[PDB]
Amino acid sequence: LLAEAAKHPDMLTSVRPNGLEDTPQFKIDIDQEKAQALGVSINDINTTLG
Amino acid sequence: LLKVNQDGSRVLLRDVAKIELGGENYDIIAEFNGQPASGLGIKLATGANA
Amino acid sequence: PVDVITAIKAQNAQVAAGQLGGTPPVKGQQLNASIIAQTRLTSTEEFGKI
Repeated sequence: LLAEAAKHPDMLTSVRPNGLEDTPQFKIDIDQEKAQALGVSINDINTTLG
Repeated sequence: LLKVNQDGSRVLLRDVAKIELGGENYDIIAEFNGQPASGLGIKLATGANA
Repeated sequence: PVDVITAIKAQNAQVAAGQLGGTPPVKGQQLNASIIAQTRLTSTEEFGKI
């Protein structure tokens, strides 16, 4: 929509979003099996992290 | 994952229970002309707004 | 006193225990009745023998 709306500058202008665009994020995959194997509590993990 | 056997085995949720996209409650079944259907019963706030 | 408290919260409670063949049922069920488990206590004597 934002691309097609910039091709009609004769009856429409300044077509833009108001929010924000996608940003990089950091995913931490908590392997559950290894967490149980090593004998750590998942609650401990999430609590420490947060 | 539910538990890990010292054998080295693995006990998944699918191995003890059916996983199924169901409903919250199964008490309510609606039929239009016999044919299975759903619907919306609309009440009226005390203070119509006719 | 903690042991007493917990013993009260354990032996004097009202638990939800579903129904005998509630919804959903297998096809052809002819019996549907609610199930009673632990109910509240009602007298001095009842708390007496906790």
